[PDB]
Amino acid sequence: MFLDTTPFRADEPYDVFIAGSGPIGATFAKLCVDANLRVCMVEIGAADSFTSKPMKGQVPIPGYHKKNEIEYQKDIDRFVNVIKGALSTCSIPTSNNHIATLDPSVVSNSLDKPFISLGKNPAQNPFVNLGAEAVTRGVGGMSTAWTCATPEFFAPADFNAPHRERPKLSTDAAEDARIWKDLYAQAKEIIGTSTTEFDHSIRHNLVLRKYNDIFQKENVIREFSPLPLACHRLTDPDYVEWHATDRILEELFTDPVKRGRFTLLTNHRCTKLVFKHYRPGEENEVDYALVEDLLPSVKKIYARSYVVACGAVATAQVLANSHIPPERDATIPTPLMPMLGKYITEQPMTFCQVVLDSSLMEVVRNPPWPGLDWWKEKVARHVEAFPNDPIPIPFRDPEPQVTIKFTEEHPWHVQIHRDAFSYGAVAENMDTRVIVDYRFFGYTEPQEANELVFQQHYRDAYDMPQPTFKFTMSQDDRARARRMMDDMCNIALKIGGYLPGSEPQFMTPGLALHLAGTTRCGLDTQKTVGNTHCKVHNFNNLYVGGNGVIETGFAANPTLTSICYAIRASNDIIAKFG
Amino acid sequence: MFLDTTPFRADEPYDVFIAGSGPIGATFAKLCVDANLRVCMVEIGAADSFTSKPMKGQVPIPGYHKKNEIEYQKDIDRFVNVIKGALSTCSIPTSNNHIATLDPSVVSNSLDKPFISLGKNPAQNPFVNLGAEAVTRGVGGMSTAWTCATPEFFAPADFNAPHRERPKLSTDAAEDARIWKDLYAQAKEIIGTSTTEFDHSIRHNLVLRKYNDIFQKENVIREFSPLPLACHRLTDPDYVEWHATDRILEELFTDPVKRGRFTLLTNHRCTKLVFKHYRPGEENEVDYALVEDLLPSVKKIYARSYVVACGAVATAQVLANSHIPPERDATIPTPLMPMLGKYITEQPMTFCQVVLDSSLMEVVRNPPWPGLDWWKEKVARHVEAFPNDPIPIPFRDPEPQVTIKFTEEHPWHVQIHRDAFSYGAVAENMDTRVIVDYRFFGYTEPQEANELVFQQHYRDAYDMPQPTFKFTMSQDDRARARRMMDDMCNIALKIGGYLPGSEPQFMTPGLALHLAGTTRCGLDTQKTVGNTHCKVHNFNNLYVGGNGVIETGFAANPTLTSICYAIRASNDIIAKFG
Amino acid sequence: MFLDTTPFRADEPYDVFIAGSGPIGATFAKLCVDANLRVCMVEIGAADSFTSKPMKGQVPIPGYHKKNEIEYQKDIDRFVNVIKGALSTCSIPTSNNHIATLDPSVVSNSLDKPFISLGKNPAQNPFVNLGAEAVTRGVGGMSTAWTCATPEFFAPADFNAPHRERPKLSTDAAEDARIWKDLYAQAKEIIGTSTTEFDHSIRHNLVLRKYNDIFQKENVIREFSPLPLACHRLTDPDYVEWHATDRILEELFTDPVKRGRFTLLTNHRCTKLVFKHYRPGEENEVDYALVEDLLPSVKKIYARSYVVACGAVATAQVLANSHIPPERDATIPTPLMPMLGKYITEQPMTFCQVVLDSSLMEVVRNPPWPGLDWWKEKVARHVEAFPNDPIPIPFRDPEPQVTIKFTEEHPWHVQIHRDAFSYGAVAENMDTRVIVDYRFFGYTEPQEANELVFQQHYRDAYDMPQPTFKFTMSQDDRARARRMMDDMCNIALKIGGYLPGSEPQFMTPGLALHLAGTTRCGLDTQKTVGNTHCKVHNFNNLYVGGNGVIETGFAANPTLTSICYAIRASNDIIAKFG
Ligand SMILES: Cc1cc2nc3c(=O)[nH]c(=O)nc-3n(C[C@H](O)[C@H](O)[C@H](O)COP(=O)(O)OP(=O)(O)OC[C@H]3O[C@@H](n4cnc5c(N)ncnc54)[C@H](O)[C@@H]3O)c2cc1C
Ligand SMILES: Cc1cc2nc3c(=O)[nH]c(=O)nc-3n(C[C@H](O)[C@H](O)[C@H](O)COP(=O)(O)OP(=O)(O)OC[C@H]3O[C@@H](n4cnc5c(N)ncnc54)[C@H](O)[C@@H]3O)c2cc1C
Ligand SMILES: Cc1cc2nc3c(=O)[nH]c(=O)nc-3n(C[C@H](O)[C@H](O)[C@H](O)COP(=O)(O)OP(=O)(O)OC[C@H]3O[C@@H](n4cnc5c(N)ncnc54)[C@H](O)[C@@H]3O)c2cc1C
Ligand SMILES: OC[C@H]1O[C@@H](O)[C@H](O)[C@@H](F)[C@@H]1O
Ligand SMILES: OC[C@H]1O[C@@H](O)[C@H](O)[C@@H](F)[C@@H]1O
Ligand SMILES: OC[C@H]1O[C@@H](O)[C@H](O)[C@@H](F)[C@@H]1O
Repeated sequence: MFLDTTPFRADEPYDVFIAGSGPIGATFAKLCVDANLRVCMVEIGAADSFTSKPMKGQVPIPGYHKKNEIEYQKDIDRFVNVIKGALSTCSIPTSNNHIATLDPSVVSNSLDKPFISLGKNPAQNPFVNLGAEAVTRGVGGMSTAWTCATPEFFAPADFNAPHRERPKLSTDAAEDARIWKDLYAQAKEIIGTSTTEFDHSIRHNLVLRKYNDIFQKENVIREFSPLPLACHRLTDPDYVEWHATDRILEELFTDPVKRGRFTLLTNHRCTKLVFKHYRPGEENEVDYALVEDLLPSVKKIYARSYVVACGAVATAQVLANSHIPPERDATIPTPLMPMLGKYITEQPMTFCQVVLDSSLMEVVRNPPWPGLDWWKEKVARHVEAFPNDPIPIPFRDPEPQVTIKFTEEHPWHVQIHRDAFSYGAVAENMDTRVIVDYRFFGYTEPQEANELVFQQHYRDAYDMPQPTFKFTMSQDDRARARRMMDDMCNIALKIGGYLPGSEPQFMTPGLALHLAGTTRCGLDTQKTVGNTHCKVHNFNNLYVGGNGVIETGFAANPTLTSICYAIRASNDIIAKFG
Repeated sequence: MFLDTTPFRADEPYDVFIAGSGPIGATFAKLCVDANLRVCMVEIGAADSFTSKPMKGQVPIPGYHKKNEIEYQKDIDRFVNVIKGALSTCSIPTSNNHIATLDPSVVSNSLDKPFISLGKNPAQNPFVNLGAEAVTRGVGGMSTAWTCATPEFFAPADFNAPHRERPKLSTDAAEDARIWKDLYAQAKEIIGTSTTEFDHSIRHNLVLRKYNDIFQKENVIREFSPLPLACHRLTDPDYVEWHATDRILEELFTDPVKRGRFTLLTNHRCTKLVFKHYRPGEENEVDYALVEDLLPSVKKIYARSYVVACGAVATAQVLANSHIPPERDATIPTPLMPMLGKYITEQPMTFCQVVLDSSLMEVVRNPPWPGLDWWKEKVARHVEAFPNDPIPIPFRDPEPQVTIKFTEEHPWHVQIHRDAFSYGAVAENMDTRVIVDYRFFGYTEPQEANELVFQQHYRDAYDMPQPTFKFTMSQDDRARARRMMDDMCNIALKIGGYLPGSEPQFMTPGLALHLAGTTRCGLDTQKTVGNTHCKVHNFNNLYVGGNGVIETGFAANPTLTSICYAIRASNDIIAKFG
Repeated sequence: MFLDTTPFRADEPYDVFIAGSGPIGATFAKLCVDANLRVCMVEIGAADSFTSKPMKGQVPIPGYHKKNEIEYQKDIDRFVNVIKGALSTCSIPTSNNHIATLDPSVVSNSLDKPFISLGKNPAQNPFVNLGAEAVTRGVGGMSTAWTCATPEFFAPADFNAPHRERPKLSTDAAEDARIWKDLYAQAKEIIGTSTTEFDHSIRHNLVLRKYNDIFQKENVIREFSPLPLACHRLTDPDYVEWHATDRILEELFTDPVKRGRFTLLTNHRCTKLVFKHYRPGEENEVDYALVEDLLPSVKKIYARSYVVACGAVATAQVLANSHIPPERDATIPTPLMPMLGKYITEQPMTFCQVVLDSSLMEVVRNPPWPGLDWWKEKVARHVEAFPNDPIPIPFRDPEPQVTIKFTEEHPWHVQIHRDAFSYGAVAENMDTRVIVDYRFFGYTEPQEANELVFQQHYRDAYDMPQPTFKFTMSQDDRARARRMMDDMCNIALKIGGYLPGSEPQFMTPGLALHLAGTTRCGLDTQKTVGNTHCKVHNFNNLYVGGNGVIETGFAANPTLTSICYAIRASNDIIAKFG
C-alpha cells in the first residue's frame, strides 16, 4: 500500500528530510509542514493501519491505532497477538544446546559444528543484554500498538538535586521551568492527553478511591491519580479511540494546501547519511541520504535539513552506518559522533496481577463515596440482568487506569491498570472483571560504559549493522530495584491476592522498550551527541529524535517527553531554514 | 519383613492394644512397656526403614528416618521423591474432562458415560476439599520422612486471651502452666529436640544474625531464633541424624525384658473396634480389636486398654468404622462419638524461595560479628580451595534452620530454611548454597461446621470408609492469611530476591498435613471427643493419640505437642491398668 | 545397617572378597558359600528393603524388591517416585545459562565467572554422553527396583553370521549351545523366571492374542509371546512378588552353616584393589582390598580371590581408581587393563503409550478364543457390580506382559506392557485399564572409540573418580534405530491410538541402564579385559561381575545373561581355590 502523497522529485531539494514515521517523526512532519516547509519522509515498514477523514471521497490516514478496530474493543485479549506480531527483537545471542532425544538419523548440531542461526548475533554477551529490547516497523512505528500513557517527567524543587527525571533545557531554573511548561502543554495537545477518559468506570473508581482512603491512614502517605492517557472515550462509552500517529499527521492528508508540502515513501530504508566529509572534531554537514526502495530503485534524496527519528535503537544504527562512506566481533567506530550509543538507559520493571478482594464487591454494591449515582445505577442494573453473578461489576466496565507519580521519596513509576500486552496465558478460571495489573518501572543511572554498539560484520534482516548491547546496572540501580519490588508487593496486597502464574517478578531487561540515551541531548557538549535542540554537534543541518535523545535516567513513559524535544527541534529547524 | 520379636499369643490378653505405629503411638508403646505393661501394636503399613543397634548381636530397629541413609545425606534434592512416594492422598474428587485430541477410535469418556476410576471420591466438593492432605503407611507413620521441626505452642500471658495456640489442660493458669512445662520436657527427650545442631553453619548464622540485626533496628521488632529440630549433628559434621520412631521404639527392641512385653504386627489393618453395646449416652467398653493380616486369617485381639494413634485421618476413620457392628453419598452416623471429625483444623500456607543478595557474599568473606573465628576459618579454606567460585560459602555447608516464634501480634509460624520437600522443578541454573525457603503457616479457628466425614458406600484402597472434607475458612482466618502473605514478602526481601518459579504463593490446602481436631480432647465435654487424658467420653479403656486430639487453632508444627498428649494419656492408662 | 552375619577377621584370608551386593554380587556369594567358602561382601549403600524368611524364628533378608510392599501393589503409579529417588546420574555436564529474570540484587553467574556446582563433570561433552546413565546404591543394587524381564539373548542359526546377541563362549558351535543351555537354566532358577504369571490377566490375553491373530494375517508375520518375568503371582492374585537379590541371598541368612561363611559390610566403600605390582603385560595378582567404612577410619581387607560386581560403571570405576598406587581434564590411564571401559554399548529406546480401541471392549465383553471361561466370569461380575462402566475389564486386572523376541530380520527387543517407571506426568483424565506402554530397544555395535573413561581430577559424591562418556553410535545403529521407531508406530497403532503426551519418541541415551561392555570378556585376549570365565588378564585372583562383562551388541534386558556369567565365574573361583 502506497500513499498518494506528494510525489518524490529529484534535484529540487526538500526543506526537511525525515527518517522514521513514528509519532516523533510525524511531529517534525506536522510542524514543519505547518510552517510551509517542504518535507520528505521515509519509513522502512509498510502503511499497515488506516482510518479515514473527510477532505477539507474520503482520505485514508495511515498510522491509526490497531486497537481501535472494533474486534479489539469487543475482545481486548486478542490484541497481545498484534503486539507479538509487531515486535522484532534487536539482539538474540547465539546458542548451541544439545537436544538429547533427537532421532539419531536426523541432522544435528555438534560441539564443534553448531547451527548457523540467521538473525542471531554472535557478539552478544547474554549477560549484559537487553534481551527483550525490540522494534516495530510500519507507519506510526510503535504508536499503532502502544499503551498510550503519557505522564510528565519529574522535576525536583531543588534545581540542583542529586536526581531528576526531566532533563535540563537551560542553566536558568526559572527559564527551564518556563520552556517545559510550554513544551508539555503543546505535546499534550498534539497527542491527545487526558486523565478523565476513565472517570466513569466502576473498576477505575473502586481501585483509585480505595487506595487513597487506604493510604491516608498510613505512616507514609501515597497519592493515587488517573494515569494520563493519550485517548478519548467515544460517544458510545463501550468504546475508546486510542491515539497514535494518525492525529499528528492528520492534516497532512486532509488539507490540500499542506498535502502538497508532504511526501511519505513507505517501504523505504534510510540506509545511511552521506556527509560533506569524514573528519572528526570540525564542522561538517549532511550531503544526502542513501534511501533504498525495498519493494521487490536506489535514491539519493537531498534536503536543507535532516532528521533521524527511527526510534532509539535504529536512529543510532543509521548514524553508525553513516560512518562507512561509499576481529569478527569488531564494531563500527563512530569518531564523528564520539558519544553515540554511550550512556544508554533502560528500565527494570516488576510485574504482578491480583484478584480483587471479595470484600470489595460489597463496596461495589454499596460505595461510601458521594455523587456515585451513576455507579449505583450501573451496578443495580447489572444485578437485575444477572441475579446470580458473584461479581456485581457491569459486563463491559472499563479497566482501571491508576498511577502514582514519581517522587524522590519513591523514585519509580507505578501503573495500576490492565495492559493489552499480557505476559502469559490468559488465566482461564478467573473472571477478568476482578484482575488488576501492576507494573512498576525503575530508572537507571547514565554511565559511559553502558553501551549500544553496532557490528561491522553482522547485519540484521534489513541489511543494517547488528545492534549489540553492553548494559550493566549500577549498585544504586540495584538497591532501588529491590525497594521497588517491596513497594509493589506491599501496595498490591492492599486490595488483592496474587493471581497464580502472575506472582511478583522482574521482567526480562528491555521489556519496557523505554531504552533511552542512544543519541543523547543536553548542555554538556563533551558527553552528548547533541545540544538541547537535538542538533548533532558539528553538523549544522542534522537532527535526532526519539527516546534516544533523553539524557537522564527516568522511570516514566518517555514518548510525551520525546515529543517535547521534537517540538523544540522543529522550531530550531523552522528558525534556520524558513 | 516379619520383625523377629515376641510372636502373637492368643491366650494372654494384653495390657495395651495400640493401633498405629507413628511417633505418637510409639510414645504409648515405650512408656507403657517401661511400666511393665504388656503391649500389642498393629501397623497397617510395612517395616521398610531400619537401623541396627546392639542388644542390651545386632537388632534391626524400624521407623528409622529415611533421610539418614548416606545417599540422601549426600544428595538432599533427591529425597523429595521418597516423600512423594510415601504420600497417599486422602480425597481425590471425581472429574470427567474432555480430551479433545484422543485418536477418535480409542476408548473414551463421554458426557453421560464418564470413566469410573478406582480410588477417587464422588462425594467431595473440590471447593471445600483439603486436596493435598495425605498419609504415609508404614512403621513410623509420617516420621520416617518428616522435616523434624519441633517447636512449642504459644500461650498468651493472659490465661484467658481470646485466642491461644497451646490448649488448656486445667482452668487454673498455674497448674495448666506446670503440667505443660513437664510434658514438653519429656517430649523433647523422647523426640530429641535441640536448637544447636546448626550453630556452626555459615548459611544459618548469616540468615539468623543479619535478620536479627535488621529487626533489632526496626519500627516493630521481630526476634529470629534457631528452629528447634529433632536431630543431632554427628561427629562428621556433614552428617545429621534425623530422629524418628526408631529412637522411641528403641528400648522395646534392645532390652531383652522389654522385648517380651512388646508385640508388633506390621501389615495389619485395625479394621474396627467392636464394643459391648452400641447405645449413645451411657458408659461403654471396647470389647475387642478387629484386625486383619494383609499378606498371604482374621484376629480378634483382646486387651485391657485400647489406643488409636492412627494419624489424625485414619484415627477418626477407625472409630467411624467402629460405629458398625459385625443418598449414594450418605455418610456414617457417629452417635457413640457425637463430636467426632467435627471442629477440624488445617493451616493456610504461603511459600517462596529467594536467592541471597550478592552483597551478603561480602559479609560471608568478612563477617561484622566479633569472635567468629570458625566462620573465617571455613571461608578461608574454601576460597583457598576454589579460588574461582563466585560463592565464598564452602560446599557441604548446612542449610539455615531459623524460625520466628508465634506471637499474638503476628499470629503465624515462620520457617526460613531448606526443606527436602521441594515444591516444583529443581532449579537447574541457580547454585543451591544461595537459595533460601520461606514457609509461613497460619491458623484456622475451630468451627463446628468444618467437618471430616466418612462414606458408607465408598472405600479407599484398604477397604476403609472414604474420607470427605467439608472445610471453609472464616473471614478472620482469611484476613490473617493476607497479613501472613504481606509479612512473608516483606521479610524475604530483606536478604534476597525471589527465584523465578518460587515467587510468593499459597499452597494447596492441606499440604501442611497439620490437620487436627478430628478427635478433639479438652475440658468442655460437650464439644470434645475425649478429655485432657485423651480417653473417649463414655469408654474407660479407649484412648486417642495424634494431631487430632489438639482442639485449638494453631499455626506451629504439631508433633511435639501431640507427644505431650501421648505422655499424659500414657500416665492415665498406667495409673489405671497398672 | 550392620547385619548379624559372620564376623570380620583381619587375620584370616577369606576365600572370596566381593564388591557390590546387587544380583550378580549376590550370585557369587551364593555359589561360593554353597561350595564351603568364607566370603566377605562389602556394599557401598545401606540396607533399604527387607523381607522375612524363617531359618532352617524369623530372619531379616536384605535385597527385597521395594515394589513388593502392599503400597506399590494397591497403587503401582506411586512407584516411579521410588525409582527416581533411587537413581543417581553418572555424568552431568556443566553449563552457564543466563537467568534473565533474577532480581538484579541477588547472587548471579556471569560470562567469565560461572557457578561452581558440586557434581557436574566439566569434562563431559554433552553431545557424546549417556545423559540418563545412572547407578543405584544399596543392598540388592538395581534389583530392588528392576522390571524383572529376563529374556535369553539371541543366538543365530549360523555361528559365523555377522551379528549375534549371545556372546561366543567357545569356537565350538555344539559346546557353546550346551554351556549357555545349562547356564540359562541355572540362571533362570536363581532369579526365578516364569512366563506364566500373567496367564490369567484379561488385559495380557487381549493384547497377546489379538496381536498374534492380526499378525497371522499380515505380509510379514511376527510372533508375540509372554515376556519372561523374574517373579511369581502370590496366592492372592492381586499381589505379585517380584524377585530380587533376597532370593539369591536367602540361604545365607536362613542357614547357620551358610550364614557362618558370609560377612555383609553395608555402607562400606570398596575404594580400590591394591596389587602386587604395576608392570604392564606381566602376570600379576591382587594383594589386598582397600575399604572405607563411611559411618561416623580406613580398613585393609584380606582374601585369596577378589570379585568386582559393582555395576558396569562403578565396576570399571573401581579398577581404574586402582591404577593409582600409594591438562586438568586429564583422565586416569589404565595400562594394565588396556581395554578397561572401551567398546561400551548402550541401547537406543523408543517409547509411546496408546489408549486401546473402543472396538476392543466388545472383544472383552465377548471373547472369541477357546477356553476363556475364567475371563467371561470376571467380566460378568464386574459388569454386574459396575453397570455404568464403559470398561468391561475389571478393576484389579494385571497389566499386559507381552514381548516379541529379537530376530535378525527385525533386530530389536520389544516390550508391550505397563512399566512402573513412567516417563512423564501421569494423565489424570484417562483410565489406566486401557493404557498400554511400548518400549522398543535397539542395539549398538561395539567400537573401540566408544568409551567410558575416568577423571584424575574430579570426584563423585563418594570420592571416586568421576566417570566420563564418549559415545557415538554408528551408521548401522542409526539405520536400525529408524526401522525400530517405524516398527513401533506400525505395531502400536494395530490396537490403539497414541495417548497425548506419550506419542512416539526416542528417550535420552542411557535411560535403559543396559550399559555394557565396560569390562568386556571373550576369546580375543587383546580386545577384552577378562576371559570367558571373567578372569581379568594377567591377574590370578581377579574376576569381574555385571553387565560390563557382556562383550556384544545386544538389545534385550541383560541381567539373566550376566547372571549366567556370574555362575561360570563363580565356578572358576571354586575350581582354583578348592
Ligand atoms: C506495546 C507498546 C506499548 C507502549 N506503551 C507506551 C506508553 O504507554 N507510553 C509511552 O510513552 N510509550 C509507550 N510505548 C513506546 C512508544 O511507542 C515509543 O516511545 C514511541 O513509539 C517512540 O516514537 P519514535 O517515533 O521515536 O520511534 P518509533 O515509534 O519506533 O518509530 C520509528 C519508525 O522508524 C522506522 N525506521 C526504523 N529504521 C528506519 C530506517 N533505517 N529507515 C526508515 N525508517 C526506519 C520504524 O519502522 C518505525 O516506524 C509503547 C511501546 C510498545 C511497543
Ligand atoms: C514430609 C513431612 C514433614 C513433616 N514435618 C513436620 C515437622 O517438621 N514438624 C511437625 O510437627 N510435624 C511434621 N510433619 C507431620 C508429622 O509427621 C506428624 O504430625 C506425625 O508423624 C504424627 O504422628 P502420629 O503417630 O500421630 O500419626 P502418623 O505418623 O501418621 O502415624 C500413623 C500410623 O498409623 C498407621 N495406621 C493408620 N491406620 C491404621 C489402621 N487402621 N491399622 C493399623 N495401622 C494404621 C499408619 O500406617 C501410620 O503408620 C511432617 C509430615 C510430613 C509428611
Ligand atoms: C528401574 C530398573 C529396571 C530394570 N529392569 C530390568 C529388567 O527388566 N531386565 C533386566 O535385565 N535388567 C533390568 N534392569 C537392569 C538391572 O537392574 C541390572 O542389570 C542388574 O541389577 C545388574 O546388577 P549388578 O549386581 O551386576 O549391578 P547393580 O544391581 O547395579 O549392583 C552393583 C552394586 O555394587 C555396589 N557398588 C558400586 N560401587 C561400589 C563400591 N565400590 N563399593 C561397594 N559397593 C559398590 C552398588 O551399590 C550396587 O548395589 C533394570 C534397572 C533399573 C534401574
Ligand atoms: O509492556 C507493557 C508496558 O510497556 C511499556 O512500553 C509501556 O509504556 C507501558 F505502559 C506498558 O505497561
Ligand atoms: O511441606 C513441608 C512442610 O511440611 C510440614 O508438615 C512441616 O511441618 C513443615 F515444617 C514443612 O516445611
Ligand atoms: O526404563 C524401564 C526399562 O528399564 C530397563 O532397564 C529394563 O530392562 C526394562 F525392562 C524397563 O522397561
